[PDB]
Amino acid sequence: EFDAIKIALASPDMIRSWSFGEVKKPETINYRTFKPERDGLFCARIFGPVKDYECLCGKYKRLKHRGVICEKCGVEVTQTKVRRERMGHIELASPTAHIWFLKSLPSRIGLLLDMPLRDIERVLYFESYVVIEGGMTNLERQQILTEEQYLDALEEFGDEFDAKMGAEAIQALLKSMDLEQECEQLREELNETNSETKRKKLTKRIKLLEAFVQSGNKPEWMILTVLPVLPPDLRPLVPLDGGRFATSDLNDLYRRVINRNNRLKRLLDLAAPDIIVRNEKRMLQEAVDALLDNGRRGRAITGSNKRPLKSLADMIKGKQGRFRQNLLGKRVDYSGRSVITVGPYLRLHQCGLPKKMALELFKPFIYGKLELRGLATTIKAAKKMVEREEAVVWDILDEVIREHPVLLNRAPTLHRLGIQAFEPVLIEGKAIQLHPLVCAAYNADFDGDQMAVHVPLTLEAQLEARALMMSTNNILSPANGEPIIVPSQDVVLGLYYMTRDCVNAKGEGMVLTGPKEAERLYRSGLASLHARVKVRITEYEKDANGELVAKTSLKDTTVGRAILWMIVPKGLPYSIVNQALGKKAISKMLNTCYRILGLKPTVIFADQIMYTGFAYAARSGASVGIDDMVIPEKKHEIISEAEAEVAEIQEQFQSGLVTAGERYNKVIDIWAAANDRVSKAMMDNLQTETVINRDGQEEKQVSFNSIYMMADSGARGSAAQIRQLAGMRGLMAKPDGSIIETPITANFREGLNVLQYFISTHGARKGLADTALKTANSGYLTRRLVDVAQDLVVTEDDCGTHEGIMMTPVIEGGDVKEPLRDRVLGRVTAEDVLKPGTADILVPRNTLLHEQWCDLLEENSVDAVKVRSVVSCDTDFGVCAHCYGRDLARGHIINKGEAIGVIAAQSIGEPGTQLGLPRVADLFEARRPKEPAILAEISGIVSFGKETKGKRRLVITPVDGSDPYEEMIPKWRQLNVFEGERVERGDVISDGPEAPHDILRLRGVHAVTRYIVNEVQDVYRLQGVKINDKHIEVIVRQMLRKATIVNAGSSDFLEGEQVEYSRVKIANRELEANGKVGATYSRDLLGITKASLATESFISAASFQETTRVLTEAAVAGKRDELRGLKENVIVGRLIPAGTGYAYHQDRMRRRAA
Amino acid sequence: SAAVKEFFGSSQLSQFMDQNNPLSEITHKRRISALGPGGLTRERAGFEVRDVHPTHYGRVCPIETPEGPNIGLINSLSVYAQTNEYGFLETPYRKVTDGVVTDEIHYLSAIEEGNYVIAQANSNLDEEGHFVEDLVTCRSKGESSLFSRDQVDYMDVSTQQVVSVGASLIPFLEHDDANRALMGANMQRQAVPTLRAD
Amino acid sequence: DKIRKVLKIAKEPISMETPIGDDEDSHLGDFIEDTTLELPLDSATTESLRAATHDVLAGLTAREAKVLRMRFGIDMNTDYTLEEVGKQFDVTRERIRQIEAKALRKLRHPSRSEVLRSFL
Amino acid sequence: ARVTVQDAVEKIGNRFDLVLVAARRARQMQVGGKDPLVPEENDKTTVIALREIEEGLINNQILDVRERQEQQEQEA
Amino acid sequence: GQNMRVAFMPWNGYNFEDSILVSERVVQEDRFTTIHIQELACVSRDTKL
Amino acid sequence: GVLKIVKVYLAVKRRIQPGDKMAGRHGNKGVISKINPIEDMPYDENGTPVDIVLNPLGVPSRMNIGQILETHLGMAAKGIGDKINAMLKQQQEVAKLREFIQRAYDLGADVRQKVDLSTFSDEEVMRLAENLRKGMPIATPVFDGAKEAEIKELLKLGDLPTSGQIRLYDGRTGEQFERPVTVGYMYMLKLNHLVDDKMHARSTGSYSLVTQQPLGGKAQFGGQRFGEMEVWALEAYGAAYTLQEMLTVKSDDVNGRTKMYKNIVDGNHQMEPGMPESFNVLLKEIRSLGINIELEDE
DNA sequence: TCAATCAATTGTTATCTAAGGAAATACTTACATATGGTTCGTGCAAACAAACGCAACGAGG
DNA sequence: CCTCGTTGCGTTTGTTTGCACGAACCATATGTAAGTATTTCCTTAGATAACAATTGATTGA
Ligand SMILES: [Mg+2]
Ligand SMILES: [Zn+2]
Ligand SMILES: [Zn+2]
Repeated sequence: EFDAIKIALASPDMIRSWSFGEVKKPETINYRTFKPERDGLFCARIFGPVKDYECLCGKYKRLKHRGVICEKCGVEVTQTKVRRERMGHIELASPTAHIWFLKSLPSRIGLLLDMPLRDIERVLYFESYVVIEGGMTNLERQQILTEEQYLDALEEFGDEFDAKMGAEAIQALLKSMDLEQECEQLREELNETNSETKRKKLTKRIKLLEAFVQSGNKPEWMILTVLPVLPPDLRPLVPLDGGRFATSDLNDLYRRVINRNNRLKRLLDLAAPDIIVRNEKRMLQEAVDALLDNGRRGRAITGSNKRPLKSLADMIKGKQGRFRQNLLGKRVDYSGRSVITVGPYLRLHQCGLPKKMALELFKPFIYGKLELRGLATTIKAAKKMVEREEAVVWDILDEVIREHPVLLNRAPTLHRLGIQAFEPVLIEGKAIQLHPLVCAAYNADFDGDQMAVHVPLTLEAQLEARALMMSTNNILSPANGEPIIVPSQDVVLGLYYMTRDCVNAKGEGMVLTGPKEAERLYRSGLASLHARVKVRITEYEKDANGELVAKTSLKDTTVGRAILWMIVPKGLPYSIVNQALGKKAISKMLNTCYRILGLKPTVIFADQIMYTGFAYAARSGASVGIDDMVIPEKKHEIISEAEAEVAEIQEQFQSGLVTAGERYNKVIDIWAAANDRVSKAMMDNLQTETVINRDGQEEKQVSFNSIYMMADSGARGSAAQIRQLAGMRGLMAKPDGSIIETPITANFREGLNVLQYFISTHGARKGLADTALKTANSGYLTRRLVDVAQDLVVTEDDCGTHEGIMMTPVIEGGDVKEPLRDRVLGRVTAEDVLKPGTADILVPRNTLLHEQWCDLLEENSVDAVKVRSVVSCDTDFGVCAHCYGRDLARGHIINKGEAIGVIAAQSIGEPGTQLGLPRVADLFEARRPKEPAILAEISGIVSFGKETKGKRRLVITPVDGSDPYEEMIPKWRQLNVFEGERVERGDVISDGPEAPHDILRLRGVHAVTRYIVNEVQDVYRLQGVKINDKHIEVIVRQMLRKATIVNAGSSDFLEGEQVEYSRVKIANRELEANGKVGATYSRDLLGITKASLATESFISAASFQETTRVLTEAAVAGKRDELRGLKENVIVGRLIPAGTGYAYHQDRMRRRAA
Repeated sequence: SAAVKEFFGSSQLSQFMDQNNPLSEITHKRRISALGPGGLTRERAGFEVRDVHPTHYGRVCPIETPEGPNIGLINSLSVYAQTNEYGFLETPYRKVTDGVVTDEIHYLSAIEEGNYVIAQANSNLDEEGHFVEDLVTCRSKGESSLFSRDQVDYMDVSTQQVVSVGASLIPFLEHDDANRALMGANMQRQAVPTLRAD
Repeated sequence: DKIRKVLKIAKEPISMETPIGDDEDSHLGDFIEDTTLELPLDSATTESLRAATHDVLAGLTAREAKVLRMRFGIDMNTDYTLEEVGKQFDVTRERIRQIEAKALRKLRHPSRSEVLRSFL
Repeated sequence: ARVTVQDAVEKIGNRFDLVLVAARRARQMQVGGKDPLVPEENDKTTVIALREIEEGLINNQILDVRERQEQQEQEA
Repeated sequence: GQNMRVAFMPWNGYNFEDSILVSERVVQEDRFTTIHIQELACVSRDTKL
Repeated sequence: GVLKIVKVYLAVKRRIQPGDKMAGRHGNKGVISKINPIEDMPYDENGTPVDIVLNPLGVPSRMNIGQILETHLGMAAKGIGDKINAMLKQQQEVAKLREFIQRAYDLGADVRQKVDLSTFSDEEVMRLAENLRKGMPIATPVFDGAKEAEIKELLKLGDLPTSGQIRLYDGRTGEQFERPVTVGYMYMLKLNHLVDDKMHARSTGSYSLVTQQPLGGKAQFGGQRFGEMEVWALEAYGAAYTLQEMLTVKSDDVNGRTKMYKNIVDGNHQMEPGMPESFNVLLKEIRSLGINIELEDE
């Protein structure tokens, strides 16, 4: 229907064209019969009827008379919905400046006229005069007088003198100026001037003038002579119960404007003295400012209460404005919410939905089925049946939801898996039942959490829920490739308990005919669940494609592992169940099943694992008692020895040998040593102390202590918590940071005394407050990341670029922090990868490195592999699928259309609460460090020049090239290199943290992307989080989206114009058809906030950050937003160009370019 | 009348009484808030004001506080805490002579608490007022240490005096992590009266 | 009684941006519904009633059905009067009155208006 | 019955064209203009369309060919 | 509240993350039953019609 | 204006169900998931089922050990009552009840509390015993509580094991659970978070005034906010029709939602999305400033 | 001996997601006159409503 | 086939509705005050960080 959205200035003629009449009075309602007043803010003639097809007076109350205007009242008869579209206008008796274009900082009115905003505000508030082409004899045009000077020149000059006051003077200046001649003169000044501050001012002024004269805008339109009026239904005056009315603040602001305008008209009619008229014009200006913004004028005007009135601008900007509260998110029909319970019987693809919830959510479907199956004659009858809940309504409801998925969503949707589709199974209750394996994805527990259910209505939405969002399709993380439906705590405990072996167990040694014999032996009580036995077992191997060769062998295992082996699918080795099966083992086993067998066997295996683990954790009778927290017998000895050392060192301090701080540090060290000793003794006493005998003297086996088994299996707890339970809970640091010299020696099995508990609360509250105040900034970071990368989609299949990045294992300090396998898994090689000896082509050029190629590389010990990256792709407006890689949510290459920018933002952002995080915020904002690194700007020989107060001028001279670049380096910066040396480009001269801008400028795009990915990955790795580098590289590519034209040459650009890099790329592509190019650029690097705010679309940039600035710039420049983005289409309610709508959008282009 | 009604009806510090419990009522009535007209705001309070202070000992509960936007701003009064004539919280202590723990109670304010060394409630007495141990654990100025029997001026009146009424209804509190004790007190403020009180 | 009217006279309207006790994001305007809206069930019922009247008037003699469609504004312009219908049928007004009474009687038959009475 | 769509995604690919083609075909069945091509098992038209895709009986190419031939035979 | 005979054990995933498994005797004895009086006001006003 | 007010007071009775939040005093939250038949519950040698089953994995990660202690002592307390109960079911004597109750109040360590039953008249001792037949209340002050050895001694006074764990049997199968489990008495609370007051659904209802969108939660029968992050999740999927219907026909398109309701009524699950009304409001609001914003290529 | 370039001050903009809670209350011009709108009861013609009489029709005999 | 019961049509008598029309009673809008009288308040708190612009001092030419 509409292709783009155009924004520009509004002329008085345009504002009148919108208008359907002039709001002449401030009246709204008649206070006795509440009908609208004749020419007021709620007027039937101007804005339309208040009842459907009913004339206000009462002479026309039928649809038949539609299309006529009455005579006793002059009210058109039509629908009432037109009240939401009809606008009015107010004819101001005095021009008033638009506050946005006067108080934008920079002020468009001030910059256009080259007049300081101070002078303009002085003239506007009738404090000083301004000459207006007032004769080219004694006073210049832009000169400003005062009362003294104006009166002086009055008798001295009658004619050829024009000095006016207020906004009429500003309008006269803005209308008398001609843009082309001013642009020409300023171009001459710019070309014949050498000063960077004045140069920059001239560039800014020229850009405003050119973007103004190119568009249809006229400067005088920045002074409002006609004021548009919002439709009444958008500023309602509705009745509240009890004879009270609820009104919008816009009514009050408009009433003030109308009152003051009418008073000004009256005063000018009376020919009142200039002082009174000037005061009234000041008041009218203030009223218009308040209506538009209710700020930028010192004091906002408050209403009947003491709260400032909400202005026209306040209803668009902010977290509560239209853009973010009603256009990017919404309240939605066909939705419910309830508490979540567990329901461990469910299959992975289904959820328990309460019958009443389903009955309410599917009401139209039920009405349709009732009518179709003949059980209700009319829709009202079907409604009555559904209200009465007759027996057959439930049968209809069962038929309706048979294969209708529903979307389950938990409140903080940190990533994709926060919404998942499930098949409903109707439950006689009121709490939604959630499969235990999706709780980790939801980050959901069952201590009072709630979930929202949404019904997909159309066939497309239902098929999308089934084929994209179904919980069975989402079993791998989209951040890393790791599985996300791994069994969590009770399942892990059950499998761990059933798989580990005892030393002398009932039924040990006997030889079994298979897993069925093992299960029969255990369930009949003749053998212990974990008794070391031999058993005939039949593995299946899928060496080649398809064929599953069977290998039967006598394995030495336990009864429990043999029992578990029946759950495993065919093409998996038996060794996966011949270990103790902790949390890590089960996750690796599910990953192996997915990578060998596929998706369906993995889903079945996950369900069976959950069922078996629950069953055997139940049978285990695992419990927690006070005896299960065993304290080391040496704890008393250790604390006594540490206290004796403390007393000794305290005496030494009292002997005048060591300062109090050093004594405190020594005490801290010895107490930490004692804490480590206690913890080690506790773990030794609790992990393997269990001693028993097998037909002999004695043996040793791992402990069956319940707490220990929970910690070791990975079900719940960790060595830190276990030591806090049995051993001392270490030293406490007061929230300042100082470690309390006296450490808490009591654990929790024994009590904490009052002092220790007070000290513990010191840090407990600090942690709670920190986590309460952390997710805010992490959410802000995720919002910025999503806004920068929202318009990134896999548009092509292969760009054909050869450029890539070299991935090597990260080593720091002689140890590997992350191997090459996990860095190069799923990325397409950019250039052919040879063996270290150059023997032959190990892997072809453009192969997607799955785990087989990665295994080959590991076997042949290849250290560096050059793989394609999103940051080096050649695709315009998107990226090919071969530069992205594997689509870590699936195993196959990324599909065409996937919104990889949103996925990258969510993957980077959802772990931010585990974080530190301000370091990542700094990296993505590309902030320059406080004391940066002075890198070598150019290659050459270095020398020193003047070294006076104007700090040392360093000169680097190339062998042949010119060397006008000299750096003003401080003396208090320690030079890394000597005075008489030679330095290469992008080298280090001083010492300090390297700013990302300088890394990009001197070393390159690969250098800066490597810097960013390595630093942020260092943060996340330190904190234990796993994120693929695809996502960080996506964010970096979005940060590198602009370029400055160092030499326009024969292109159609300026010099300092910061163009979008894709535009200059296509321009340099096209100009290769010709001969002349002369177009050279320097890539810029902006922060995510700065990169996303400086984007082609003005709607997507106004929608998230400061809206006044973006809207004013787009209005003065006359920007035209072709949607071509996810945010833009989400706002206008169209199919986003990302997923199943991508094709649709492409088709639209097919029809648009014809 | 308008001023009085505006205060008592529509003001931040006058709120609907939590009435789903005896404990909820009692712990609402003795509730301290740093917000309201004349105090901070939950949006821009700052961590330092939210944090537990060593002067909170015996005057403001360390754990009974809401977790969320206003944590450390809605503290609750401790069991024995009082208020000066001037409005400063004071807590009781039993006076210690040379070595005898007398039964006379002095209410010490926060600024007066530093100037003496105060023994702990978990300190022993040999049936006549004298400390069994010659070195007793005390707190003088923010920190705690060991002091000679003939050094202390005051002793804690009871071992319950650091907690609020709700926190002091948790058996085996000393065995519970401070986060979970905070949660437990907050939760037992919300228990619904059942058909028969057991 | 004038005293009661003067006291009832509406006080100053409440701002629709009035915070609710939470004072965070709940404003008065968040609790006010559009009273002049057609519920989807009502609109669907209107459509079904139009269809039912069509399918019921279909089962009437030609002139009786036309008379009934004219006397009420059934899928046409303003309703006609009996005199106008005579002006178009060229018959006496009382004749059209009798015709419409008989048509309504026939439409009152059971097994002919059970769905129509279900519409009540 | 339906649990996962991996054979239909395999047979069509792109995981997005599958949704569009399945929606086209399910709407064809839903409106009284077409009949299932696989034995109905009490399934909804969406699942029936997916099961037809898995069998290979429905593609985006098959659907447009059938639409074209229906148009051509409409001339009669 | 009520003092209840509690056992600490997994029991089949019906107390998985923090879920609680309750016996029917607890419901039969109505020992976690509560009474919830509530007001509902019908106000008749003076409308224009 | 108001002529007459009639207030009706209703008295509901909320029993218990899955979804209701329970809690102990030690920060151990929990939502009821299943209500079990009495013959499915674990039971001990005497055939007495446990009322509640709590996950032991909740305890170690969050160091709230008090509950475990509270359980042990709880058992001990009930144990004393059980003994008293027996001595009251058979009319043993005043002397035996007095002796056992007196022994139960002494319990070893030097506690500041003294109870002398000698001053209790026979009639008063019987009243005390009748009040103690449901269990013996025990006070465990905040930081001056009951030591673990005292808990074991009280467990010994009753005939309960001092380990705090008994062997339990599966009601489903009658098989003995391995690895004895911790059973006792814990004080559970019913929190004011009833699933009766929290379940909520909506197909269509009232709509907001300026923006033609559903309203708030469960008091205006309003819908669920499909906020911006949910939109991001839909965008990360390919779900473009889901997203479009979510933000056009389910929320804001005035003409679209009525057509969708009708189309669903006759089993045609197709939508005519249209332009959401809130974007129209935004256009009229930007135009109400002196800014001309329009749609191109009409 | 002026002005291009640092440096401190001022002003603008930003700070997680959902569910519950309902809003309040000071702050007084009066007496007279012209006019005009609104409410109310009426009349007149039009528009329905009842109950027949006559004639045509079409079934019965 | 003749004759008698049912229906189409017009007629006569009787009743409710739709407009238009005074009449009167209150509602609104507007005017007129002649000891003097002469520049306002009031409000509000314990953020924090980042980023530009603007204004002021230092320094290269
Ligand atoms: Mg929770
Ligand atoms: Zn009219
Ligand atoms: Zn590429």
